[PDB]
Amino acid sequence: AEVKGVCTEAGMYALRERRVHVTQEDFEMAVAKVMQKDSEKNMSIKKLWK
Amino acid sequence: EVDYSATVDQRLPECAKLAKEGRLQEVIETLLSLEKQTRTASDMVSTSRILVAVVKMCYEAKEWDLLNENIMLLSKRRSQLKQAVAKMVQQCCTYVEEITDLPIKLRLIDTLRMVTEGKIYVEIERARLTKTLATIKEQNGDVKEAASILQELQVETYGSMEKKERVEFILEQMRLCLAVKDYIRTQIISKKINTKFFQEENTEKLKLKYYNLMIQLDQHEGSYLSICKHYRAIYDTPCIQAESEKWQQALKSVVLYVILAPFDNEQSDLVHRISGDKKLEEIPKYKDLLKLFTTMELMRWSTLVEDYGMELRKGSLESPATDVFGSTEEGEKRWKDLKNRVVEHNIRIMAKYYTRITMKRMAQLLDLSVDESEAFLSNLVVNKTIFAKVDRLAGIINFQRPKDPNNLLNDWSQKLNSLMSLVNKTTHLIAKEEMIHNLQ
Amino acid sequence: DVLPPEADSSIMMLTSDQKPDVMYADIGGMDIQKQEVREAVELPLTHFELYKQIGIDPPRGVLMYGPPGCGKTMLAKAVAHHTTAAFIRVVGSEFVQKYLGEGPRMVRDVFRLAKENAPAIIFIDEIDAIATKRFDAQTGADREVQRILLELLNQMDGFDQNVNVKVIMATNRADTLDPALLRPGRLDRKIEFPLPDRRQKRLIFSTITSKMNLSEEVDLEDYVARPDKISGADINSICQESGMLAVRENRYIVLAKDFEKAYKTVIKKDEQEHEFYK
Amino acid sequence: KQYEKSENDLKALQSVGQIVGEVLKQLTEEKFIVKATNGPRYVVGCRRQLDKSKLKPGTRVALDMTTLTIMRYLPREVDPLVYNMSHEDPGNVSYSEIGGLSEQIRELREVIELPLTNPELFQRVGIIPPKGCLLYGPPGTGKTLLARAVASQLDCNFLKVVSSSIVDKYIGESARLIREMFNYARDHQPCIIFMDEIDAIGGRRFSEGTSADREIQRTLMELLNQMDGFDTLHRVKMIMATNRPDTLDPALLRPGRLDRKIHIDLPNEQARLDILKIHAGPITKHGEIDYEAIVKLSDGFNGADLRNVCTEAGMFAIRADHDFVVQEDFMKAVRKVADSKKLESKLDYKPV
Amino acid sequence: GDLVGVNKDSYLILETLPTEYDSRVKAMEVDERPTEQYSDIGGLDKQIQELVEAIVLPMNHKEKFENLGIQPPKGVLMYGPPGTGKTLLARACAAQTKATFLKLAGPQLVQMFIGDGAKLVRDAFALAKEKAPSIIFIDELDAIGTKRFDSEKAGDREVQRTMLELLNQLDGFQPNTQVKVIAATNRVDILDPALLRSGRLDRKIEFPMPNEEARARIM
Ligand SMILES: Nc1ncnc2c1ncn2[C@@H]1O[C@H](COP(=O)(O)OP(=O)(O)OP(=O)(O)O)[C@@H](O)[C@H]1O
Ligand SMILES: Nc1ncnc2c1ncn2[C@@H]1O[C@H](COP(=O)(O)OP(=O)(O)OP(=O)(O)O)[C@@H](O)[C@H]1O
Ligand SMILES: Nc1ncnc2c1ncn2[C@@H]1O[C@H](COP(=O)(O)OP(=O)(O)O)[C@@H](O)[C@H]1O
Ligand SMILES: [Mg+2]
Ligand SMILES: [Mg+2]
Repeated sequence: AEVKGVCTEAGMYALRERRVHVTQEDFEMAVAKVMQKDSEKNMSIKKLWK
Repeated sequence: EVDYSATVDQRLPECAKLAKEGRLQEVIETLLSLEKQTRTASDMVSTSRILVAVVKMCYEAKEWDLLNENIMLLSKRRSQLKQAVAKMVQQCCTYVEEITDLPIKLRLIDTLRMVTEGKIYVEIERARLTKTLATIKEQNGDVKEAASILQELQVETYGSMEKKERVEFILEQMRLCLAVKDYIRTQIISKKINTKFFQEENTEKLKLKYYNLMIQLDQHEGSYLSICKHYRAIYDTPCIQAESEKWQQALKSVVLYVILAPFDNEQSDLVHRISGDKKLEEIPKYKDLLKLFTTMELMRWSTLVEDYGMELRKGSLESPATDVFGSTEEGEKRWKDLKNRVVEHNIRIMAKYYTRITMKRMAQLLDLSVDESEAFLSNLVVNKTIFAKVDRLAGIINFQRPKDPNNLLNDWSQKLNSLMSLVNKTTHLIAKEEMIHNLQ
Repeated sequence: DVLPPEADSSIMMLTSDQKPDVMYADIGGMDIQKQEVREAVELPLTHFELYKQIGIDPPRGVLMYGPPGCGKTMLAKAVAHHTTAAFIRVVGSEFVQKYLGEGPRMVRDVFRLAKENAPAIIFIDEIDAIATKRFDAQTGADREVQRILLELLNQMDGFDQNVNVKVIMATNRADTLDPALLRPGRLDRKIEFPLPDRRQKRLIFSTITSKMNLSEEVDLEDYVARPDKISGADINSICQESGMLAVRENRYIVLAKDFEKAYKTVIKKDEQEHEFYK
Repeated sequence: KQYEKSENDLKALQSVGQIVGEVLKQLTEEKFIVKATNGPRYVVGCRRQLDKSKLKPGTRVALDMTTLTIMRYLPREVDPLVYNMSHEDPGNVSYSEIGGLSEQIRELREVIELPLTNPELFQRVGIIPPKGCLLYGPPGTGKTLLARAVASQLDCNFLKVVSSSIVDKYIGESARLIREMFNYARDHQPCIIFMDEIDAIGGRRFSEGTSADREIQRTLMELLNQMDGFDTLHRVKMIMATNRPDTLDPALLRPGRLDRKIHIDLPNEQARLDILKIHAGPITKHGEIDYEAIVKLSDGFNGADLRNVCTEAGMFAIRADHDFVVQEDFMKAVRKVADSKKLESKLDYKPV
Repeated sequence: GDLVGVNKDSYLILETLPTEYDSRVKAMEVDERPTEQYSDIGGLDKQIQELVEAIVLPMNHKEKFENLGIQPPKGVLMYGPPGTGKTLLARACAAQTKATFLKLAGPQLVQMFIGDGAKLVRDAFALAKEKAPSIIFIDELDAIGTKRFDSEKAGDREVQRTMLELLNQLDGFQPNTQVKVIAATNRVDILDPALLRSGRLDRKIEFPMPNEEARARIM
C-alpha cells in the first residue's frame, strides 16, 4: 500500500510543479510524506492503546 | 443589603471636623475602615460618599502624594464599586480643572488616566483627561506628542458619550494631525464623521470647522471638486448665509474651484447647478467667468487675464479677493492649474468641432508653441480625457475615430428610422391642420 | 411533458443568503490542508492537460478526517464562501428516512442535481452515519442503511471524468469507514487535520486575537509555548473566555490576567498521576 | 342566539378542506411544482390575486382539493411535539429559591441572558458570545432547578426537551425532530433549548454495536451538526444537564458546542444553611430554630435531602398532632434522612 | 395534538374525541379494586404507618400540610428480602383508597423498539394525571432502575433511557403534585442513585424478615 501511494504522491508533486515528468526529488518528498504519515498513524494507534 | 446611611451621615461631618483640625491620618484610617465595611455590605451610595469625601479631605490639605496614593489604592481596592470609582474620578477631574501648577497637574492627570485605563464606566472622564493633557502638551509646545496622545483615543466607540462630544473629539484629532502634517491619518480620522450629523439642531460651528479642515486636507494635494463641494456645504449653512460677506466669499470659492476642477460628468453637473443660482448676480464677474467656462466656444488666456486678471487675484475694496489665487506658492500653482484648465477646455471644444486640424493651427489657437501643444495633447490622450491621433510627419491631428462598416450601416439605419418617425409626425400635424381648417 | 432538468427536493445553496461568512483569512494556518482541498476540487477543474501526462488520475472526492475540532467544517464553509461552483451541502443523518427507497432516492437526486449544475461540490458532513463498516443484516433498518451506502458508492463510481462534480466528506472517525469508500476512483485524497503544533497554535492565536483589543501586556508566545494538546476550538474558547472576563469586569481591553485565567479555565488539566511511579 | 348558532353550523357544514403541500419550484407565471405531504408531486396553478413573490421554494401552501390550485401560503408548520416542548410550565421558581449557587448562576446568565440584552459589550471587546452550557454534578444539586428558574424569570422563548423523549422507533425520526426543534428556534429567535438528561442520546460513539446504537449515534450526529455545522445559529442558546458527564462524546463536549462546563456540586456549609432557610421559611415554627446544628448534622447532603429534612420535620409534627414544628422535630428529620442516605452510592464524575 | 373526528369527504371537524392511550397503559389501570384490609397484614406497623401517612393522608387531609406549610412526601420505596409483605401492602393500600390506581411492573416497561418504553412511561403518567388523584405502583423496579455503567453492550442502554424518562416524570421540569408513586424492590444495592434520590423516592421503607411475634400474627 505504501509503495502504491508513494507513486501517486510523486505524480501529484510533479503536477504541482507543473511538469509532465516525475523527478527523483519528487519521489524523495513523496516517500517523506507517505512513510511519515504511516508512522503517525501507527503512533496514534499506540496512543489509543495506551 | 445592610444600609449604612444613618451611620455615614453621622460619621462624615466628624471626619471632616477632624481633618480640618489636622487629623488627616487617623481620619483616613477610620474612613478606610468604613469604606471597607460599606463595600462588603454593597452599599453603593455610602461607598461613593466615603470615597468622594476622602478625596476632598486629601485635596484640601495640599498633600499631593497622599492624594495620589489614596486614589490609586481606593481604585485598586478589591470588589470596588464601579459607581463609587466613577464619582471619585469625577470629583478628581473637577479638582484637576481647578489646580494650576503644571507638574502637579501633569502628575495628577497621569495618575487618573492610569486608574481609569480600560473601563467602560469611566471612559468619558478618561477622554476629557486625555484632551486636557493634549492641550497642555500643545501649549507647552509639543504638537507631535499632543497629536499622538489625542489620536491614541478611539471616540467613535464610546456609546455613553454624546454625539456633540464625539464630533468635537474627532475634529480636534483632525486639527492636531493636520498641524503635525499627517494627511493620511487625518483622512482616516475624518472618515468617522457622518455628514448627516450637521443637520439636527445646532451643528453649525462644528459643521464649519469640519468643512474647513476638509478643505485644508484636500487642498494639500489638489481635490478641486471636493473642495468646491465643501465650500457649497459651508455656503449652505444659515449662519454663513445670514451675513452678506461670508456667503459672498463662500460663493466665490465655490465658483472658482468648480472652474478649476477638471472636466467630467460630475463637474459639468455641479457647474450647471451652481450657474442655476439667483444669488450669483451679486457676484457679477464670477458669473461671467462661469458662463465663459460653460459656453462651448474658444477662450483666450490673454483675454481672461486682461478682463478678470486683477479681480480674481488682487481684488477690489467693494468685492474682496480670495486666497484661491493669492501671491503665495499655492496661489501660483492654482493660477497655473487654471491656465491648464483653459487649454483643456479649448482642446475639448476644438475636438467637438473639427475633424482634422494642423498642429501649427492648434498651437496658434491655444496660444502655445508647437512642442508645448503637442505635449499637452499627448498627455490628455494618454490620460484618456480626449481622443486624438497625431500624424507628426504631416502635422495633422485627427479627432475622428475609425469608421467600421458596421458603424456606417448602423448610422444609415438610424437615419432611416428617424426619417420614418418624422414622416409619421408630419402626417399627424397635417391631420390636425385639416381637421381645424376643413369643417368650415 | 418533459419538465426542466430538475424539480428536486434537495435544494441547492442559495449562495446569496445561505453563503457562510467564513473567509480563508479567518482560518489561521492549515496552509497544507487549504492547498490540498483547493487543489483536489479546483485543480482538476483547471489544467487537466498535466494530469494524465504523468499517469495519475484525478481524484473524485476528498475525505477530511481528524480530531474533534481542528478546522474541517470551517474549511468547508470557507470553500463554499469563496467558490463560484454550485454547492450542495448535506449531512449524513439526513439520508436515512422512514420509508424504504427514500434514502437512495435522495442520494440519486443529490448527485443528479450536481450533474445538472456542471461545476458543483457535494459536501457530506459526518459520513460515518452512512459509511459505517459493521452491519447487522437481519434487521431491515441496517439493510436500508447499507442500501444507501451502496447507492452512494454506485453514484460516485458512475462518473465519466468529464464533469466537474467533486465530493467532499468530513469524518472524525476515519477508522470506522467502509474500505469501499477509500477504494480508488472513489474518495482518493485523504487530508488530515491534526491538533495544531506550536507554529499552527501561534498562527491561530494571532488570527483569532487580531479582532480583540489585547492590551500590550499580553504575550501570546507564553501561551503558545505551553505543552498542552489543544484544538482550534480550544484556542477560540480561551480568547472568548478572556473577553467574557473583560466584559464581566466592565473593561473594553483584555489583560494578561484575563488570558491566564481563561487558559486555566479552558485547558483544565486531567487528574494527576500519583508520584510513587516515575 | 340558538338560531344564529344553528345557521352558522349549517353554513359551516358545506365547506371543504384544502390539501397542504410545499412549493418546490415555479416554472412559469401560472405553473408551480408542489409536493403534497402525502408524497406525490404535482404541477399546479396559482390563484390570480395572490402575491406570487411569496411562493418561494419551500413555502407551505394550501391546495384546492379538486383542481389542486394554490389558494393560500401559510407559515412554517410547528410539530405538535415542538409546541408541547415550548409550552411547558416550570412553576414560577425564582432565583431566590436557589441557594448556594451564585457563581454558577452568574456564568449561566452570562452565557444566555447577557448577550440577549447588552450585545454592545461583546461587540466592543471583539468576541462572539458563547452558545452552550453543560450543568453537571451529583444528583439533587439544582441543575433542573436552575433551568426552571431561567425559563420562568427570563423573557426569551424556551424549548424544554428530554433526550430520552426525543427518540422514536422509526428510522430517522429522532433526527427529524431535532431538525424541527432547531428550525423552530431559528424562526423564533431568541430561543433557549434545554436538553435535560443529555446522556440518553449523547454517548461515546463505539465501533462495535447494534442497529439501535447506530440509530442513536445518527441522532447525535444530527444534533452536533445542528449545534455547529455549515449553518451558524446566531441567537439560539443551549443548556444541557447530565449526571454523567464522563460518558459523553468529545465532539459534543468540544468548546465550540458546549462552551462552558458549569459544575453544580454538593452544597457547602453556607449553601446548606441557605437551602435550609429557603425550604424552612414557609413552615409554622414555634421556638428558636438553630439551623447551624442541622447543617452540621447534614454533611454530604444535597438540596433535595435538605428539603426532605423539612418535610420529615413537618411529618413528625403531624404525627404528634401539632400545628407547629420544633427543633427536636428538625433534629429527628435530619437523623432520619441521614440514615436513609446510606442506600445511595456517593460518587461524582467529571467531564473527562 | 388533540384527537378529532372529521368528515370522510369534507374533512371538517365534527366531534372532539377522548384522548388516546396505549392498550398496555390502559391495562395498567385497576378496575376490580382488591379487598385486603390492613388487619390482614401482621408484623408491619411502622411501615404501614409510613406508607399511609405518605400516600393516603395527603390526598384526604391536605389541609394539615397546607397549614403546616410543608410539601407532602414524594414517593415511597419498599425494599427487603422476598416474602416480607410488599405487594401485600400495595394491594391493601389500593383496596382502602378509592382514588385511581395504576398497577405496573418493571419488565412491563422494557420494549422491543427504541423509545417505546419511554412512550409507555410518559403515557402512564399522563393517564394518572388525567384521572384525578392517582397512585402508580411500579413493582419489580429493579428491572429498569438498575445502575448506569459505561459498557459496550447494547440493550441495557434502552432500559437506561426508559429509566431516565421515569426519573424526569417522577421529578423534574413541570412538577407533578397529583400522582403519587409506590415502588417495591428486592434489591436496593443495584438501583441508580438518581432513582434513589430524595426528591423522587423520599421515604425508603425497610421490610425486615418477621420476628417471633410477627410470625405468630401471620399464622
Ligand atoms: N485555524 C483555525 N483558525 C480559526 N478558528 C479555528 C481554526 N481551527 C479551528 N477553529 C475553530 O473551530 C471552530 C469550529 O470547528 P470546526 O467547524 O472546524 O469543527 P470540526 O473539526 O469539523 O468538528 P468535528 O470533528 O466535531 O466534526 C470554529 O469556532 C473556529 O473557531
Ligand atoms: N407480614 C405479613 N403479614 C401477613 N401476610 C404476609 C406478610 N408478609 C407476607 N405475607 C403473605 O405473603 C404472601 C405473598 O407475599 P407478597 O408477594 O405480597 O410479598 P412481597 O414482599 O411483595 O414479595 P417479593 O419480594 O417476592 O415480591 C401473601 O399471601 C401475604 O399473605
Ligand atoms: N440548591 C438548591 N436549592 C433549593 N432547592 C434545591 C437545590 N437543589 C435541589 N433542590 C431541590 O431539588 C428539586 C429539583 O431537583 P434539581 O436539583 O433541580 O435537579 P437534579 O436533582 O437533577 O439536580 C427541587 O424540588 C428543590 O427543592
Ligand atoms: Mg464539523
Ligand atoms: Mg411483590
